[PDB]
This record gives sequence, structure tokens and C-alpha cells, in this order.
Amino acid sequence: SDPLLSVLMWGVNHSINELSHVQIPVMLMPDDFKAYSKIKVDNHLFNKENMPSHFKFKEYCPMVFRNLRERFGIDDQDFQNSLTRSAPLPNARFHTSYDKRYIIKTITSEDVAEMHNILKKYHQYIVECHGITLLPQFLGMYRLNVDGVEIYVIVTRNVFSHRLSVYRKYDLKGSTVAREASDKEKAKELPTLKDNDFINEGQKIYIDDNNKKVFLEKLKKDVEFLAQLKLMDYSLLVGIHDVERAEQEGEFDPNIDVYGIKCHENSPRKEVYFMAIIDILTHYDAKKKAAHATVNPEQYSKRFLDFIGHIL
Amino acid sequence: SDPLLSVLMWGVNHSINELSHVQIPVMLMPDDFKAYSKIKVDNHLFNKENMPSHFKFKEYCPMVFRNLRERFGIDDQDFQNSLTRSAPLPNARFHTSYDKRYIIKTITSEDVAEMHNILKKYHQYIVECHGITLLPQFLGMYRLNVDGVEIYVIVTRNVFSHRLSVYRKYDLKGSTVAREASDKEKAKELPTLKDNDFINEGQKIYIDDNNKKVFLEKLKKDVEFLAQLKLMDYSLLVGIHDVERAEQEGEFDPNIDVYGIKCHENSPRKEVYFMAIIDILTHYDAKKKAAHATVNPEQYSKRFLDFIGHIL
Repeated sequence: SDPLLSVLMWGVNHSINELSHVQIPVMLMPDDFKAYSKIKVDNHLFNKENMPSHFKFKEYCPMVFRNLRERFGIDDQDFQNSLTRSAPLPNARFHTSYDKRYIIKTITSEDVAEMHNILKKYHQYIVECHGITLLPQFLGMYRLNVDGVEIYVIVTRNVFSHRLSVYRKYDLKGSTVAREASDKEKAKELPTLKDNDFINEGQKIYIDDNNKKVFLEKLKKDVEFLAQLKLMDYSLLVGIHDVERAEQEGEFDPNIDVYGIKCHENSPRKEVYFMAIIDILTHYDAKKKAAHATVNPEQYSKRFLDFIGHIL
Repeated sequence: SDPLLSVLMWGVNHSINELSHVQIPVMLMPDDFKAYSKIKVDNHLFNKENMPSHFKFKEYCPMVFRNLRERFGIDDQDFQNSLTRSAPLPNARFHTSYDKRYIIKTITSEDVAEMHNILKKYHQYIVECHGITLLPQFLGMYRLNVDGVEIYVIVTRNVFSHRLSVYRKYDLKGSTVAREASDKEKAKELPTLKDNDFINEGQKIYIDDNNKKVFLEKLKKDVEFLAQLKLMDYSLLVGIHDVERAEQEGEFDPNIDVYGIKCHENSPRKEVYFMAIIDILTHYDAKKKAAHATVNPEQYSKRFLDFIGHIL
């Protein structure tokens, strides 16, 4: 239906098949972080029903992302299946793989330049923490061209569960500036609530002290890493699965729903939480470029950690 | 090893996979005879071991050749397997699929223009005779580019058997001009003998009168079709399999070795023959272009049929 979507699927299919033939070494070389693969297709009077007639597909740093997927426990055949067996669904734009495992977000060429800028340090951080992190798990990055339109996409692991539905959803920054959902927003089906909605509506997260301490330790290292790269304006995304409400119309695989945390036994309701850092690709400078048409990366870091520290 | 060979294999693999997704109708449209598919690949600092870094692959009239392969009883998955599972072997240049089913010949852009010129009438002739013909069975036509070198290839069904080895081999034109193998040639391992070697060495083909009559009827229609398109300078290729000599160091599947004809029961030796027309792409004009640096297409036709008429 959507031609840019068909190119992406075609492109991912192609990219994984190509890599299935490559010998994968344990390590990445400096060149791998500068590598890419380009395919340009021209069909004249042929294959009109499936694909656009003229398109380009570019994959950035294929070896680095192949390395990352494995580190994040993701098999290439499964990634391929999730993205190609049936179209991703819409809901900048984002799409979800038909099986709800992966998110595909459309980003700017500026975002792509920034991703390239941090990719090596991101990778080393992922190595250092053995892939145990609240940061986005970046799984692939592509450029799509279909006759006049060029778009860039990044693929991440879904923060939420692929099985367990989320009934309530928060986006927290811990900003001094008043963050609150709009009244038009508060009436969307699955709204995206913000910092005020949390402080105001006395939302509680019922997790035991061991899960709480582990979470905040992870969070601390992650946010310090982000501050260090002068990145800011990211959020904690928090989703809540109500086991009772799901039975009306609750265990999860922690190897697929990696961000899940069960509630403790004294929780007022049987709840599963999914919490992760999202939206990291705003460099201090790029935020100023969107503002033109007082708090820095270091401040943002502390503000963020205090707030999350308080709410759990 | 040979990069042009790797591109071809990669290209055929790609082409068949693409077509596996297309809905194949029973008929071809006029546009199908003008169609093509182009892929241009650029790998920067990636995948150096398997493939050249920069290459192009073009497939001419993919739907027509998909239609032809099925008409000639060839499944797309098998064609793909034969051409990609292991490299074709060398022996203008020609190559043989590792399983000996298909021949890959390198041809000029002039040959490609001529193939395009007759492709539609070739196809209609193949329809008319239900694929029962001594003409080459054209299965695919491609253009390969690897950094500075451009080559064109055509794929045909092997005249000879994929199982049964050929010990003697003739190329017959029935020309008034003296055709004979060279004395340097006559000492090659599996030499390519010609018209004189046949008349001179009293070669006999021991086939019964029913097989003989059927063969010559086919031959007659085929050569008339060729004369009609002003094509000439083609040969009858004749290969002989000696069942005895093959046991020293003999039935065949007529659905794979389609050009095979068993000897009759009174043959001095247990022999299988493989006979077919080859090398059809010389148009009257193109032969004159190679001669510059008396007999026409109609004459050639008669000369050819008389000679083959005499030798069986």
C-alpha cells in the first residue's frame, strides 16, 4: 500500500540475506563505522504490482548493526521475519512491526548525522554493559528513495510488550518547565501523559526494593553516558499493563519483553511495568535550531534523575 | 574467483527471487518484450570477500524468459539452484552450470540487439510448436558490469546430457566452402570436428526410420523459421555417447536430456546421440561486418538441409 513501506521491507529483506552470506567476526574494525551498502533498482515495464518502478535503498554501517542485533539477543532470521512477513502498521511518524517486536521511526538527515557521530561510543557502551541498558536498542538505520521522496528510518526494540497490552502510558523528562498533556491530548484513546499528570494524579509504581535499586543503577549509568555525549531532551517512557483489565476483554518472557518489571506482591492491582529511555538523538545544538524557528546536557541529566528518583 | 561470474550468480539469484513474488499470467503483453530490470550495487567498506564492491546487473525481458523456461519444462527454483549452488565452470568464452544442465555464453551487444529483434517471433514459434524444437532454448539474457568491464550473457539448455558423457562431437553447416577441423584442433582432448571429418571418416548415425523422420521434420520447420528471419551460419551440433567406453572408466531421462536419441538395435555399438541447432544469432548483415574486418539465408537453409538429409 505505502510504497516507502514496501521499499523498507524489500530493503531489510535484501540486507539480511546479504549478511547471511558474510563471515561474521567477533570484532568490528574502524572502517565498519564508516561503511554502507547502496542498491538502486530500475524496472522498466516490469513488476508494477509489488514494487515502485524506481527506488533506492541504503543501509548504514551494516556490520555494526548486525553486531548490535546479536548483542541485544536478536537473531537475523527473526528480525527479517518480523519486518517482512506482513507490513508494519502506522500509529514524526512511527510504525510497529506486525508482531509488535520492533518500532520503525522516521528521522531527519540531521538525526542520522548525530547517530553516526555517537555510533562507535554507543557500541562500546553496549559492549561494556553486556547489552543490559535502558537506552534505545538501535537495530538498523536506512535511507529510502521512491521517486522524489527521500526518508531516513531507524529501527529499535519496542519498549512495550509484544504480547501484553498497555493501558496507561507516560513520557517523563522531569523538567522545571511545566510539562503536562494537552486537554485535546488527554482525550486520545491511549493518551501520552507527562510529568504533571504523574505528580497531579498521584501515580504509583509498585516494584520491590531490589528491582527499584537495580533499575536506578542502570538509569544512572545510562544518563551519565548520555550527558557525556552532550545529549538531552530524552524521556523515560513508562507503560503499565493491567492484568485484570486484560482478562476482562499475566506473565511475560523477559528475553523478549526485556523492559518488563513485575509489581511486588502487595500491589493494589496486578501490574507489569515497561520502562526505558527514549528519544535520545537531540544534541544540545540541534534543540536550539528547532527553538529559533537555559538548561544544558549536564543540568538535564540531574533534573531527570531526581525526578525518576522521586516517583518510584 | 571470477568477479563477473559472481555477479551473474548473484544476479540470477536476485532475478529468480524477485519473480517468485510476481503473479505469472498465462500470456505475455507487447510491453513484456521491451521490459527490463536493472540493479546497481555500491558497497563502501563492506562485504569485500564475496562480491565486487561496485557492480550492475541487468535482466532483459524477465517475463518473456520466465514464460520460456516454463514452456521448456524448466522450474525456476531448479534453474536458480543449477546456476547458484556452485560456480559455473569455463571450457568467445562459454561456461557450463556445475550440474551440466545449462550453458552460459558471452555474446556481443550486437547479438543482444538481434536477440531482441527476433524475441517475439521466437516466442510465437515456441508456442506454435509446443516447445518441441531443435533450436536453442533461450532461458535468460543479462548484462553484467564490474568496474570498467561490461559483458552480455545468454543462457541456454545444454545440447549434451548432464549425466552421459560425450566422446565425439561434430559441428556441421553443410557448406560448399571446405569446412574441416585444423590439425592443431584435431589434437585437442574433446575435439570439435566439422563437415569434412564426417564425409571423410565415414561417420554413421544409427537411428531407426521413425526417429530419423521425426528429427528431419523438426529440422525442416526450424531451419525454415531461421531462413525467414534472415539468419544463417548456424550449425547442427552432434554429440555421441559411447555406452561401452563409459562403462570402461546407458539410459537417459528424455525430460532432462531432451535432445537425446537412442541408437536402433542393430547399431555396431551402443550409442546415444545428442543433436540440435546452435549458434543462430548471425544475421546476414552481421556476418558481412566480421568478413570486412555469395550465399544468402535462403541458400544456406537448403545447403544445410541437404547435407543433414544425406548424413543420417
